[PDB]
Amino acid sequence: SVKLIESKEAFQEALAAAGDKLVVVDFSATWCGPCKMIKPFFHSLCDKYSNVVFLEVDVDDCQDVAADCEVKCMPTFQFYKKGQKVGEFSGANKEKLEATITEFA
Repeated sequence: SVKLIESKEAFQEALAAAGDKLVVVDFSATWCGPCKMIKPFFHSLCDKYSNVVFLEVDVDDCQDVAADCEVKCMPTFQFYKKGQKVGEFSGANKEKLEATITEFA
């Protein structure tokens, strides 16, 4: 139910198509421990909020988008609403993730 983004073009189509729904983006890597830690939680949120769009960007596979989005630590979560980045943080922080969704869902 999380949409896996595999190019820049795909990233941009997903943002447009969200309308004015919150978009939560997990910039992740399969090898990275905090990424493994939070992934079940992130999927479960996807189920909990049907009004919110959940995307995942594999930084190893999607290096261009990682660069464009100024990622340096994983996981990084970015939050978009009307194409605008309304929030961002890094770390497997469940409180912050849910705090930010609460703020803009």
